[PDB]
Amino acid sequence: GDPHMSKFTWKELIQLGSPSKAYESSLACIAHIDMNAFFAQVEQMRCGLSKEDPVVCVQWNSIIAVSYAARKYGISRMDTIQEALKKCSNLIPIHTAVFKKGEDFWQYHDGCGSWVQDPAKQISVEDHKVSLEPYRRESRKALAIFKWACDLVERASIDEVFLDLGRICFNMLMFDNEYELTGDLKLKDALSNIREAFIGGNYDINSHLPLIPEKIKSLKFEGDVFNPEGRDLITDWDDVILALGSQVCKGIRDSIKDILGYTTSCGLSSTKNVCKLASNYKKPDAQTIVKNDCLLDFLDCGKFEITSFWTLGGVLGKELIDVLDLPHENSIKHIRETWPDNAGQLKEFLDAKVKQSDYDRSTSNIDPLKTADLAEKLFKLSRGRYGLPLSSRPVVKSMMSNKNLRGKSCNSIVDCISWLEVFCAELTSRIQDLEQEYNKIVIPRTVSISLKTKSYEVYRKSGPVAYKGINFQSHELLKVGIKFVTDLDIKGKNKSYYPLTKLSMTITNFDIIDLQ
DNA sequence: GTCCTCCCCTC
DNA sequence: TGGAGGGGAGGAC
Ligand SMILES: Nc1ccn([C@H]2C[C@H](O)[C@@H](COP(=O)(O)OP(=O)(O)OP(=O)(O)O)O2)c(=O)n1
Ligand SMILES: [Mg+2]
Ligand SMILES: [Mg+2]
Repeated sequence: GDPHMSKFTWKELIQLGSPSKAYESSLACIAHIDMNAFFAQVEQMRCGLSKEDPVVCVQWNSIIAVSYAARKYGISRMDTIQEALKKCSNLIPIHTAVFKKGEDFWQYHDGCGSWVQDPAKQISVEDHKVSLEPYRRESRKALAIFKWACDLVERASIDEVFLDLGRICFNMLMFDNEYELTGDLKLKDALSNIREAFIGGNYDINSHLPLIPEKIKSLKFEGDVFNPEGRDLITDWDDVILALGSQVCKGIRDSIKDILGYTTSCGLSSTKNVCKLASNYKKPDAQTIVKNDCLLDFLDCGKFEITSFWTLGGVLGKELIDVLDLPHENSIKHIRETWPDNAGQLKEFLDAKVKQSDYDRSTSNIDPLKTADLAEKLFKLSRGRYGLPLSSRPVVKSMMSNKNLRGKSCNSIVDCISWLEVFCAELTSRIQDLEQEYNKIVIPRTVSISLKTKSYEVYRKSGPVAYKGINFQSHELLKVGIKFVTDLDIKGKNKSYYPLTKLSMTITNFDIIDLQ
């Protein structure tokens, strides 16, 4: 009993086979996979260049992605192209594709940009908008590969996915009769006791698993195991599952590399939040694995603060630093040691801060009715044990077309509508591509126009768009756009308004119809 | 009841 | 940065 048995139960293991519940198991095996230098790799592949070519993706005068080759010269995202040229004589800057105002398609103008001397080879900010479609297209191809490999994939941003490897790990653990640990030892023989129990079917779901067999310690992790204290690699079933998951994840990443050409970095752990930190730890082309017994070593390595966690990077994180009196460094360890035993300790502390007459609820981002959830979230995050589910997203949720405007390039309603015509062409084209690619009817329901005046004042309007089929979709979007921009022009009467500094159209709500 | 506006989160 | 995109609160309707 107890230290004579695993820390984990049959329930926790069997849960890995449930897509709805696998994430809440302490045995969960989550991967976060992030494309290295994504937009720069897309341009590299498009132009038939190699990983040794110092490519940068350029948007107007800013570098928005830097190849690992260019990084060797000290080039950083948001360098200007001129600053980058001073660091690397052999630099290959490639401008994003663009739409020209007055046209209804996008294209690349290779050999063109602000760095080019020839005045015939400029891509003027007055006259063009960006197309990110080449990057979106490649993102969707990658998504298709991830979903072919794994039954639960969350697209987290244009170049990131989370994978729940629970079913793959479980199935391998229990059923894989071919996997070799050594030249003399198969996985099936190493795990003969647990497989016998499982097939025998005689276990109690609430009973602890047996201690791991010595023979499973021959199982190898694939990738970089984060382990500065030199802890034993395989000591319980979580380590077994994680090691199996590292083997599978390398195979998935190799499929991405072989089919599309892209290198990835990857984080492997029992939770999404730790995976995301681990994927960014080592780049390019690496997989960082964070064992449960190494979570505190990792979180406390000095790279991370509580604000490093998803949702805590902005004003709520800053409020929590003030409310919880967190230090400027080693805040994660501080949270852990100050409320060491349970989340109720932290909840009690929060409730007192919040119940004070002088706490301003109208400006706070803390919900005083939800302090139990906040306390548990902070308690578990500080220990690397906050498990969030993965969501499989619809084909699309929202779609935006945006132009930040310089000079007088939008100086009247005539100019606004000219830009709306580009937005409507772009959005309709994106919708048609999704319909073809996923065999759906994709129907915009709501549109929002947002703009900024010369004084940077925001004006916005949203409402319904009618549907008449794909062949009338651009027209239906433009009808609403024109309506909204003229309405806002009236609202701006006698106020600082033209020339605008920004105009955007967003389809904020879609209906998606499946076809047989 | 849902819709519109404004705001906060991320890459 | 610009140009995305995800998500939710709460008063308007
Ligand atoms: N503020 C940002 C951040 C990123 N991107 C784009 C360019 C990136 O290539 C892509 C993915 O973002 P990442 O943060 O993953 O950065 P990279 O993939 O470029 O580099 P890394 O190898 O560090 O992941 O999104 C952008 O347009 N604006
Ligand atoms: Mg990336
Ligand atoms: Mg990213």
